[PDB]
Amino acid sequence: LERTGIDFDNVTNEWNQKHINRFRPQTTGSGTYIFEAGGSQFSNEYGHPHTSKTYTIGVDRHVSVRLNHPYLFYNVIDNDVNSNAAINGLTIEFAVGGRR
Amino acid sequence: VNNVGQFGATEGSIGAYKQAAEYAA
Amino acid sequence: IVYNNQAPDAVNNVGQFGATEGSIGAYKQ
Amino acid sequence: SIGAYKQA
Amino acid sequence: VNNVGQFGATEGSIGAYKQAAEYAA
Amino acid sequence: IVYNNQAPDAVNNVGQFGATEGSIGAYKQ
Amino acid sequence: SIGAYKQA
Amino acid sequence: MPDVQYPINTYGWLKKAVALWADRDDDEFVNQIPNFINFAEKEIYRNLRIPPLEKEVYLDIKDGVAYIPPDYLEAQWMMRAKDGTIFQVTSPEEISYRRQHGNQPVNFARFGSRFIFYPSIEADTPYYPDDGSPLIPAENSVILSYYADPPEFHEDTDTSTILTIAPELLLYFTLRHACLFVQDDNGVQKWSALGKAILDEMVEQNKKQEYSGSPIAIPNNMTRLQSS
Amino acid sequence: MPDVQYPINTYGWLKKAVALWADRDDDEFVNQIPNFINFAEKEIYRNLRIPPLEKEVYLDIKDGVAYIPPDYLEAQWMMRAKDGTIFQVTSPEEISYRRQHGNQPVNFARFGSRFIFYPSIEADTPYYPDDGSPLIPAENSVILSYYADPPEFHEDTDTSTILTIAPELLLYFTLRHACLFVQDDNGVQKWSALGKAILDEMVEQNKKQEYSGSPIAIPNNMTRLQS
Amino acid sequence: MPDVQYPINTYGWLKKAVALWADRDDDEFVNQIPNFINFAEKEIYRNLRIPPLEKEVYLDIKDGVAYIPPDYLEAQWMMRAKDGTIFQVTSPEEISYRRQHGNQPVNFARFGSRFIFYPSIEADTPYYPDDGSPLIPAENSVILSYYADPPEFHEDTDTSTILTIAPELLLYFTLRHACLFVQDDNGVQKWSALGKAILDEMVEQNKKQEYSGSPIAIPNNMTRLQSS
Amino acid sequence: MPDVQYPINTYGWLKKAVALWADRDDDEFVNQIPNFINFAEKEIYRNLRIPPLEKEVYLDIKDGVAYIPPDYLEAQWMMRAKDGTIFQVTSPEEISYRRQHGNQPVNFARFGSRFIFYPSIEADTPYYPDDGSPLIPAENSVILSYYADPPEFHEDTDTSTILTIAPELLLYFTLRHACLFVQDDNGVQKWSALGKAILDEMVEQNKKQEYSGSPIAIPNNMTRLQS
Repeated sequence: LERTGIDFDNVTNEWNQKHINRFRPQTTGSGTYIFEAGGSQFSNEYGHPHTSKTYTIGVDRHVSVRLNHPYLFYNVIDNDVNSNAAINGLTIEFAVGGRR
Repeated sequence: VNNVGQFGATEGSIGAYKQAAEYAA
Repeated sequence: IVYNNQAPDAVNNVGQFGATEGSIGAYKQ
Repeated sequence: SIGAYKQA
Repeated sequence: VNNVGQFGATEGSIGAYKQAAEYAA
Repeated sequence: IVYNNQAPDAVNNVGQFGATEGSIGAYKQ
Repeated sequence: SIGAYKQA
Repeated sequence: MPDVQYPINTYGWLKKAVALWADRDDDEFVNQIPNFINFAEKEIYRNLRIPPLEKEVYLDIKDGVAYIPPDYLEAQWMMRAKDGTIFQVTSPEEISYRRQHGNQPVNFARFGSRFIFYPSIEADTPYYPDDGSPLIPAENSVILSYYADPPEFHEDTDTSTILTIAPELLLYFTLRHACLFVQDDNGVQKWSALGKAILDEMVEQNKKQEYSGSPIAIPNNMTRLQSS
Repeated sequence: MPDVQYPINTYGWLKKAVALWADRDDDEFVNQIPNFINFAEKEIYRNLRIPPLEKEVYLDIKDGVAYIPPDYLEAQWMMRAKDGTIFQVTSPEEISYRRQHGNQPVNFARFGSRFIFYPSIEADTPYYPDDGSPLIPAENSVILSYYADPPEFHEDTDTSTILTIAPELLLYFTLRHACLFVQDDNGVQKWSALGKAILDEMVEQNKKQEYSGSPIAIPNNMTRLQS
Repeated sequence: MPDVQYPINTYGWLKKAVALWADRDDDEFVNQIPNFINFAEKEIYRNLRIPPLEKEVYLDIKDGVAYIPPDYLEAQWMMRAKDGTIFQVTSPEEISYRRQHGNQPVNFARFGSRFIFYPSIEADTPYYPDDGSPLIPAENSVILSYYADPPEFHEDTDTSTILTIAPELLLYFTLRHACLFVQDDNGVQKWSALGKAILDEMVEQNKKQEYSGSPIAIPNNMTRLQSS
Repeated sequence: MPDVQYPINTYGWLKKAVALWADRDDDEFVNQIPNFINFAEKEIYRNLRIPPLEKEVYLDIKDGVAYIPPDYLEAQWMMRAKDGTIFQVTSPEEISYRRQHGNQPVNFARFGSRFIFYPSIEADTPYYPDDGSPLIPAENSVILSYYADPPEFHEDTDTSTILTIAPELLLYFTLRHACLFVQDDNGVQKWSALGKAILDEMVEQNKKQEYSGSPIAIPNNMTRLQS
């Protein structure tokens, strides 16, 4: 899964830098995902990755990532053979820095 | 029985037992 | 009015002097 | 003629 | 071991080494 | 109780007197 | 008979 | 859920009135009501000082080593049973000074878990395994009055003067810890305030009880008795 | 359904009660209850001063020197096995001036980890034998009463005077650090207030058993032998 | 994520309890936990003064040039090992005045990184490369007591008295800088308050420990010894 | 993934840590980290006064004149290599009245960039030779202890006593100017408060090592030779 250009325009200003800390998903079933995240200081570029974490269900309740780019993008990967999990929704924890 | 009277009774203590030192003596 | 000659039966659940759950056995012995 | 207080 | 006792131990220092002046002397 | 005769091994990460990362070499030499 | 404190 | 009679006389009915006055009653809750009552009674007796929990008893001085009984919380008047005499408490240094430097007055102190006396007192008491035998208390028999720690409830039939004199006090001081066990703050505050008010009323009653039969006016005491 | 007993008197029942009043039953939380109780007991004993945690021990003065025990927190009245002669604490600058410019009062100081008595008193330890025989205290002895620090539980069946006197104290003070671990503020406030109230009640109880049963007037006249 | 045992005895388990008590744990975070602990211990030892971090040692005066050891933070009592004598610290001007104008008392000052003494002291100590040889400290051997800067953790097995006496202090003072590294203020404030409370408790304990065996009353000292 | 080391002791690791605690990895921001660190170090040393940044140097008095070093911020005790004789600062209007109306105390002033001593003392510099030989201090010397200003880093491997003592200080004080560059107010406030607290701790530490180990009573009696 891949979504780029998360400007949070519906919450705060786009150009404003936003410190990303956590994603709090609500999954179902058993599995082991491989989360990836990144960003870019612009809006046109497909941001470069910054980290990657595995969210094994039944043990972890979230994924910890550290970014402050204003335009975030997150990817989800599931390469496991014995996984039948699912993703209903997320809840990103973030702050607001500055601009320029 | 007493209603609020404090002298109408007297609740006992834990136990009228000495310390180990007195028993040893 | 009385004397403290009776035997140990309980511990001082309230009181900074006396016995404890880890010492009542010593009193009884 | 005074001693210490040993444990029980 | 000590629980809160301050005299139950004594953490060493960085190193019982003198200054360069003492070595030169 | 002791003497300060041992050799330099570390720097004063806390303390306004002594050595530094740019001076420990001098002490050791 | 007292000198200064040179660097290490 | 449970029922109860008008007077809360015993532990058995108090532990049920607690669950009644708080609809938060169930298996995981009733099993700990004893612990809440224990905490409440501990919080009460920690500072409550009244007659009904007092206790008088003779002591064995043995000129020094005399030990503090286990139930010692606070000492009231201390005296003898022969012609009357009241002791006064002083510090260890005063007694150490009296020892060397030197018998109408008699002092005493508290050395750890002992009661020291400057004069070589020889108070006598029957030994431990004595069977009955009041012994007709002999002379030089000091009688101590203090506040003894009351017993903890261990049977439903076990009662105490607190139940017959003021059960609402225990009920509120234990509903406090109950509403703490579960998540609730308004009840905690209200029960704490009510229990504190009841305790204040009781201690004020005890105060108005002491020295409450006539006024006082020191008759310029300047030791009329000096010859001796 | 973790079930605890009414007379909370041990470490295991205390742990189970802590896990009960915090209904969450999860390894991430239960495995740290020992750490919370450790923090609580280290917070209480660090400034609590009461009789039951006191201790008496004989010193082994060689020549106006000594060594403080490894379980020393605060010292109170010291004296000898005979005649009393309570000692009084002083400072180094005075116990070192007495030697220069100096029926016989005693003074002692603290030189880091050594008690230093001026008169150069001598002390001895009692008979050690463990063959079910008395200690047979020794002559020329000095007694010291200090607030000893208690040992860590490190066991379920272990206990302490606090578990019998004020288990609610440790319970609330450890639930404080628990509700600090997890971000719960109101619980922290409530537990801290309750623990503070309990400690206040305890210290007040320790004060109402002091030198109270007597008038505070007629200041003493311990002047001298010269009338 | 990580596990830990009940006692936080060593650096290895403290650096994991830090990541545990803060779910903000990951690669980019755990790698800097050492830096947070470094900052916390620096903030602690910058003003913490207690026995367990003290250190006594003999000095070499050499009548002047005597130098301050590297671990010097604050000087406790300073004296000798012969009949006892306590020095008093004064300013450079006082010593410069004493030099010209002119031996029971002995003063000293702090000239940069030196300890000056007005009298021509001749304290002796074994040289640097000496092997063992306690030397049976000779006379005129001054013994200094000060507060030494403790060592920084460099191995997981490395422990310190702070871990065995108060690990929550370090844990909170480092969670402070952790929650600063990431964006978080409520945790910062709470951890800072708790660490400050713990430090206040510890310093108050140290205070109640000193001069805590008897009262004091100056016996009108007017130098009874004047003849000399 | 800019990775820094645990013992922050250099300029490069400090720069990388500054760029880390401000996760933004962009040339517009990284290229100015040196400027922020410059502003921070110029903010700290401008009013920080502690031993480690002090310095000792011999003056070269010709005839009651001198010249201040180019690295002078504040002067403290001055004296001679022999007998002590600490000098005391005065004002021009007094060191010029002494000459008119004037066993021998010393006075010095600051006439812009020149120390002016009244008695017309003479000083000499030591043996300069760099052939691995000692400086061989000179007779009739005067020692001066001042708070020297440290040099700018201008290099990665370079370091300073602060990086070892209080790297958090410079870190926070430079992140302050960073979060000023970009419009971030709360961060500015937090970093400034933390830096202020660190500086307060440092200055308090420098005060508790002063002339403390002694009573403040019995005022000294440095009156005169006339008893």
